[PDB]
Amino acid sequence: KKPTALIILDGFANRESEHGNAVKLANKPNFDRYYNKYPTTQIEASGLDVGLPEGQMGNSEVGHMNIGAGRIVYQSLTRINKSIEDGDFFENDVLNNAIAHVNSHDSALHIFGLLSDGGVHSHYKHLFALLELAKKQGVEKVYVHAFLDGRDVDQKSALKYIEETEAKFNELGIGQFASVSGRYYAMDRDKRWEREEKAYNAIRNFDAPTYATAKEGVEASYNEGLTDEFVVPFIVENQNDGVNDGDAVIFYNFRPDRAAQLSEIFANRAFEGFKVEQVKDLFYATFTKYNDNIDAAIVFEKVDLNNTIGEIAQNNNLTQLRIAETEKYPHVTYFMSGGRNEEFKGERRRLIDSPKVATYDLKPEMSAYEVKDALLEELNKGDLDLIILNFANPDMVGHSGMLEPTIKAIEAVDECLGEVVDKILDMDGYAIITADHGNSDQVLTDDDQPMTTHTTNPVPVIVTKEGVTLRETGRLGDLAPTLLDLLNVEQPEDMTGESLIKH
Ligand SMILES: [Mn+2]
Ligand SMILES: [Mn+2]
Repeated sequence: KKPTALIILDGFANRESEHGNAVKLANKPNFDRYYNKYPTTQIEASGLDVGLPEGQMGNSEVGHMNIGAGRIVYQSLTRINKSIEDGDFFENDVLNNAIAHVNSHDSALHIFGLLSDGGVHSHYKHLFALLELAKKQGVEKVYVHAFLDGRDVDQKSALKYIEETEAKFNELGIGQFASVSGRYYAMDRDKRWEREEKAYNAIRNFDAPTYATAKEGVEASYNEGLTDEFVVPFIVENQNDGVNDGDAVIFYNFRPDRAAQLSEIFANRAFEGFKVEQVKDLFYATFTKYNDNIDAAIVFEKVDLNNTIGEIAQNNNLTQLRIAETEKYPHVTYFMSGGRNEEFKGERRRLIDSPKVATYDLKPEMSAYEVKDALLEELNKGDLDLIILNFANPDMVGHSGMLEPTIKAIEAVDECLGEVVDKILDMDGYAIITADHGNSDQVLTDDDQPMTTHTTNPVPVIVTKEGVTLRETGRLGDLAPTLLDLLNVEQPEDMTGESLIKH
């Protein structure tokens, strides 16, 4: 059996500058020999090319979902952005039923959400689109409950989003701030119900301070040394008439973890974090499904991905291995399989334990040698058609923002890569060597401070097949087509990416 392997060097990309560039400063003679011998190109792993907004750096979850899917997998922010840009949003059934509930009960529409452009949990421009829809459908009373950010965006930036939003209310002639809460209170995720109950009480016009304007309460908070995230919830005088029977709520956050708790308070009948009388006849709508204990109408339902690489392998009676150390094990399993835990038929997996250290600069090789020794043991069985391997080190060590250890991490991975790839070539097989986004390519700012994040840089591709030319550009969704091409397996129509090998 001739194996084909995808080998993901996590957080390893192409960047022109050598300054703070561990990829370029490392001694990587195996990678370099493969790169000089075999066909090569580079592909995009950030922004629109992987289903993220323009200018947004790639990441492991979105990267491995795009790799495994063989298509661009649109993440929530972009999905919703595009729904707004092309009209479907204003047609959405769930939002229009929310509105029909209010219109038909002569009650109130409430909107909850993180009021920033952070884009991790929400985007405030989706609030504006909801205001427009409500206005088009003639709703009269819209109450906006602002949760302030300061965490995904500058720590004192709330006043500018509030200012713009107040102009939106005036421009559309609809909506008002009813309550204002730091995300500390409204978006807690550790079952600290005391914090939540403060946000609830302000939303509901029960117990809270009151100020005349959103600006005034935030400015008062700044004065006491409490920035955005930590603003004590408050009610806006004469602009809050409570959440009453018959009302509707639309929560525009798309990220589940920090939105679930507040939603359980309102719309989990079994909620017992503290005592409540829940609203009767409440239409509670969430932009996504936050958990299965919230009785909500879901605005953007999850889409299951059919025919990821692993499902195609299965349906061609191939065997596959997923292998990584702990830190990238969900990536090569769950995310690779399109957000599915269950193994495919003919799939087996190998988890290697990562070291238990606070930061991986303390052991730059991590468990890369044991991953490689596991993989060698597996290949010696001679029964694998497909391998998906991730070497975690460059991303996990690179996050430390320390150059010499990130270099050593890369050098450790290069030693393992030589052993893995030479064994595969020995077996008359093929490797695709690539990455899921950048990081170790830049671990220093231009002024030599630690830089600890991913990059937007494009990622290398090496395909270890002689006498073939790669396409000049492409994207992560092209990698699984390239695997199928190497395996001579037919590619189904719902994999819309394209093999990197030219024909
Ligand atoms: Mn990654
Ligand atoms: Mn990372």
